[PDB]
Amino acid sequence: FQGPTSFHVIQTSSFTNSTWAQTQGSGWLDDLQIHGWDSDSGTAIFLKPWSKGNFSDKEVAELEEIFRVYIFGFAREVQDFAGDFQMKYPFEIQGIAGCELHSGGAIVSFLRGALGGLDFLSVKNASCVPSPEGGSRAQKFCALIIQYQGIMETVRILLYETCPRYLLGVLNAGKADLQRQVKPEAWLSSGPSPGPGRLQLVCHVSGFYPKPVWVMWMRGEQEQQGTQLGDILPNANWTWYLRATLDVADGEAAGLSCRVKHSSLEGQDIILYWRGSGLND
Amino acid sequence: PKIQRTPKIQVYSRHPAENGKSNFLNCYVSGFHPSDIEVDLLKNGERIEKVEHSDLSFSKDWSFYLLYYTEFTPTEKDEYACRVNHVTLSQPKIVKWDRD
Ligand SMILES: *[C@@H]1O[C@H](CO[C@@H]2O[C@@H](C)[C@@H](O)[C@@H](O)[C@@H]2O)[C@@H](O[C@@H]2O[C@H](CO)[C@@H](O[C@@H]3O[C@H](CO[C@H]4O[C@H](CO)[C@@H](O)[C@H](O)[C@@H]4O)[C@@H](O)[C@H](O[C@H]4O[C@H](CO)[C@@H](O)[C@H](O)[C@@H]4O)[C@@H]3O)[C@H](O)[C@H]2NC(C)=O)[C@H](O[C@@H]2O[C@@H](C)[C@@H](O)[C@@H](O)[C@@H]2O)[C@H]1NC(C)=O
Ligand SMILES: CCCCCCCC/C=C\CCCCCCCC(=O)O[C@H](COC(=O)CCCCCCCCCCCCCCC)COP(=O)([O-])O[C@@H]1[C@H](O)[C@H](O)[C@@H](O)[C@H](O)[C@H]1O
Ligand SMILES: *[C@@H]1O[C@H](CO[C@@H]2O[C@@H](C)[C@@H](O)[C@@H](O)[C@@H]2O)[C@@H](O[C@@H]2O[C@H](CO)[C@@H](O)[C@H](O)[C@H]2NC(C)=O)[C@H](O)[C@H]1NC(C)=O
Ligand SMILES: [Cl-]
Ligand SMILES: [Cl-]
Ligand SMILES: [Cl-]
Ligand SMILES: [Cl-]
Ligand SMILES: [Cl-]
Ligand SMILES: [Cl-]
Ligand code: NA
Ligand code: NA
Repeated sequence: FQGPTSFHVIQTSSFTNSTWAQTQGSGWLDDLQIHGWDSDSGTAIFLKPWSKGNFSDKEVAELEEIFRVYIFGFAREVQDFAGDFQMKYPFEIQGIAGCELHSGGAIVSFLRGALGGLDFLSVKNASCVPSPEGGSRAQKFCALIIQYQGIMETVRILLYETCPRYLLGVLNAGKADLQRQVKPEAWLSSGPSPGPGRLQLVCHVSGFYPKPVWVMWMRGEQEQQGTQLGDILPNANWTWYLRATLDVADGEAAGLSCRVKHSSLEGQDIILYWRGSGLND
Repeated sequence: PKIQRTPKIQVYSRHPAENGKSNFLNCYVSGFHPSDIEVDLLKNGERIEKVEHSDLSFSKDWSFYLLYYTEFTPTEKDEYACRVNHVTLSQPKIVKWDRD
């Protein structure tokens, strides 16, 4: 099956000073947001009709409350211990936790935390592991955290028992959207290139879903190894945009074409032909 | 936990630009840290009011990213830009949209 294979929640907690902190949170299937966190209410926003997966409203409500309690207590405890942990304001903490379905069916869970944009800890084997960039501060935190009753056992349950069944239920519930095929459109443009008699040709590919795509500059059947792929950029409403570029000497552009392959095209590749002397659209 | 990262700013249209045909202008702001950021989309240097954006997310390396977008109708002479302010920037950074 195609589309996302993982679910995770993220947290960003911004500490302005000893008495002001704000947290933002959300839930994702790979890159696709399916939950928001509403700080006005301390409840989740469900962005798709199927965002609850196969969970009951009761369990969903219970999970919202765990997160609400956690979000409040996290800020409270980080503020109380900031002095011991020699923290200088302002700082920002990040977390991500979730699970992923692998080839062959295994589901693997993960939890990672960051301070100042650098890895700080992870959870391996239901245990707090300090990260080297987190230094002695992260060693102190892990030794602290494992003494708070309930925390580690709740993390363990959520990571290894709640998340996998949630993941399987929501990938199924969302399959009409998650596994749909949306065709890209492609077009050509010519950019500037440094040095005498050099052109950059650009093949734009936009509006495709799922994310895997193949784009290559070609001369006939010969794929041009100079093809350079840009970063895959997002569009609104769950599609992607991608540029593939080729640098070529002025008199060698004629004969080039751009070939696009995508799961949605049912084997009918898009082929665009570069024409010289301004005979392009 | 100390070095700040400046935004990368990429401006692009959803569809190929055709003068007089409705389209969507995207501004993808990524690679920055900390998360506090201000982003506008500009038409002829003036702020566009009906602009949507994504909820905050971040990459594997913990850098934040956001997508800002608005409906727009490109014309021959109108200019569109994405204007970003961040703690890493001494004044707003304006990045103009360009078709080619
Ligand atoms: C949301 O969906 C989850 C995913 O499964 C969905 O439901 C199934 C039925 C189909 O609709 C799928 O299309 C869909 O993906 C549900 O979780 C799954 O529930 C089933 C039970 O229905 C459960 O299967 C049991 O598995 C155990 C063995 O599990 C251990 O070992 C395996 C390796 O073999 C390992 O992967 C596991 O993690 C465990 O370590 C087995 O003993 C059970 O056998 C008993 O029951 C069957 C009848 O089903 C009977 O034939 C046997 O003889 C024996 O009595 C049974 O096969 C899945 O393992 C589980 N999957 C995961 C990843 O958790 C989920 O169901 C709820 O949670 C479950 C943990 C369980 O408590 C259910 O009773 C719950 O309703 C569902 N709902 C929610 C709210 O999460
Ligand atoms: C919509 C679908 C969603 C799908 C979602 C799918 C799954 C998503 C996957 C993964 C999520 C993982 C992250 C979960 C984070 C919250 C866990 C938690 O602790 O819950 C909370 C525990 O309490 C607190 O946190 C109170 C504040 C204390 C300080 C907190 C500092 C935390 C720092 C460490 C963080 C890193 C983590 C540790 C790193 C090592 C809330 O749980 P509770 O209120 O139900 O209580 C509990 C509760 O009452 C118990 O029953 C009781 O036994 C217990 O004593 C009590 O504490
Ligand atoms: C801790 O900081 C808050 C201010 O929050 C931020 O302050 C700036 C640095 C900037 O990030 C702003 O966007 C934020 O608002 C202080 O609370 C403020 O207090 C002043 C007067 O004391 C008041 O005018 C503001 O309304 C308050 N902020 C809010 C959001 O209401 C707070 O006083 C600081 N604490 C200490 C001990 O200095
Ligand atoms: Cl995808
Ligand atoms: Cl609250
Ligand atoms: Cl809240
Ligand atoms: Cl589910
Ligand atoms: Cl402008
Ligand atoms: Cl500057
Ligand atoms: Na606070
Ligand atoms: Na040149």
